[PDB]
Order: sequence, then C-alpha cells, then structure tokens
Amino acid sequence: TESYCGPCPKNWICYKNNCYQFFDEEKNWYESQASCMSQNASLLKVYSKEDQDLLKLVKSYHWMGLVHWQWEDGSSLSPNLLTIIEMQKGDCALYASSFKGYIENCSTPNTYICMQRTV
Amino acid sequence: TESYCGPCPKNWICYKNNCYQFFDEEKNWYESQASCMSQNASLLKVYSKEDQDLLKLVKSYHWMGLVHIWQWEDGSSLSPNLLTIIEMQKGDCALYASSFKGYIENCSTPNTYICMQRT
Ligand SMILES: CN1C(=O)[C@H](Cc2ccccc2)N(C)C(=O)[C@@H]2[C@H]1CCN2Cc1cc(Cl)cc(Cl)c1
Repeated sequence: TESYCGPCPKNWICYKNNCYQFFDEEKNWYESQASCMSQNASLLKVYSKEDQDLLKLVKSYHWMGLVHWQWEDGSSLSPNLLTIIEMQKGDCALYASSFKGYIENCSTPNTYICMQRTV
Repeated sequence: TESYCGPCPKNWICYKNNCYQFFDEEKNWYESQASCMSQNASLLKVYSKEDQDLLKLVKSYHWMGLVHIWQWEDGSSLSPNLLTIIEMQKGDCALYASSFKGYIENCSTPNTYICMQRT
C-alpha cells in the first residue's frame, strides 16, 4: 500500500525511489548534462517502464542522457523501452511521452530532466 | 531519514512529505473530486509557496480543490499571498496553473486534475 520514497535531496521530487528534477531553462545537451552533474546527478536514464511509469504523462520534450545509442554512464539502451523517432538529424535524444526518444541536434536548446538513484 | 519522503502510496509522487498524482483523463470538477476520494485523497490544496515550490513546474491547467460557495474541500479558506486568482470565465471551481495562479472556471467543464494526500 503505502511506502516511503528515497533517499533524495529534499528539493527533489521522489517517485519509486528515484529522484527527479525538472529544468525549464532551455540549454543544449552538454550544458544540460553539466547541470545535472553539478548536482550529483545525471540526465534522465529510462530503464524500466514499470518503475518509471509516470514518464507516460510527460508534457513536452526534454533532454535525456541518451547519445549516439547508449546512456551517459556507458550503459546500453535496453531494447523494449523506447521507440526512437527521427525529428532532426543529430546525435542526442529528447524524451517525450509515451516512452519515445526523438533524435535531436545536440546544440538545440531544450528543457531537461535530471535524475538520481541511491539503488 | 530526513532524506526519505512519505508516507505515500507506492505509485504516487512524493515531495516534502506531500503525495501527488496527476490524472490526464479529463473530468468535470465533481467527478475529479470523486476520483481523488476513491484513492483516499483530495484534490490539490495549495498552502505554501515554499513547501509546494514544485508547483512552479506544473504544465497545463488542472482542477484543484478550491471552490466558491473561497474554500478548500477541507473547509479551510484560501490563505493570502499564495495564488493569483483570475476570473476570465464566470465559474465556481478553480484550476491550478503555473506559477501559483488559480483560474476560476465552470465546474462542469472537463479538465485534467491533480490529487494530493498527506499523512
Ligand atoms: C503535468 N506534469 C507536470 O507538470 C510535471 C512537473 C511536475 C511534476 C510533479 C509535480 C509538479 C510538477 N511534468 C513537467 C511532466 O512532464 C509530467 C506531468 C506529471 C508527471 N510529470 C512527469 C514525471 C515523470 C516521472 Cl517518472 C516522475 C516525475 Cl516526478 C514526473
């Protein structure tokens, strides 16, 4: 039924023990990556439809940590998680609902989602 | 333990010990209220710009629990210095909009809604 969520920094949003923050500033992919890292975090990593099911409600497009495909940490993209759609020619990806990755020019300013997990 | 948030239902968002859930199937205010109650919750109650500073990130408009008979569902009145109340329509129910706006609208109009729980 109920549970606690964490551990997370207190100004981060907690969902199924992952910590998220949304940034409304539009930045290119590298600036966004650096922004998350400066907060002991990374860009959004999509690893579970079940544990990240609220990603189905995302409004708009946001940078996630997927680059040309693998994640920031060097982990590969798991196969049955994202439908990858070409939007602009590019080497980075935007997350958008529902479980889509939209290929985007890495220089294009976009909002972004940061994520932390303490397993 | 300061790093944990809750208690909340396992599939709800937690922020500063409040639990939130977003519903994107549009309902009128009364049906939105009943939907939140069916999950042991209420519609969004806005009581603090700091404790609920995540509400600056909300995209689109959503039913909250403020109704003019201005009272929240729990019977408390709206506190000052929380929301900019705007009346573009005649209406008796309020939609939340970022940043800390409440739009007075017709209760019968279908809208998305935000539910909230706090133990
Ligand atoms: C309408 N909406 C919003 O306004 C939110 C920003 C927000 C989030 C929570 C509370 C206040 C504001 N953003 C901008 C979205 O894109 C969506 C939806 C809700 C859900 N979220 C996406 C989402 C996905 C996961 Cl896995 C975890 C979280 Cl915490 C959020």
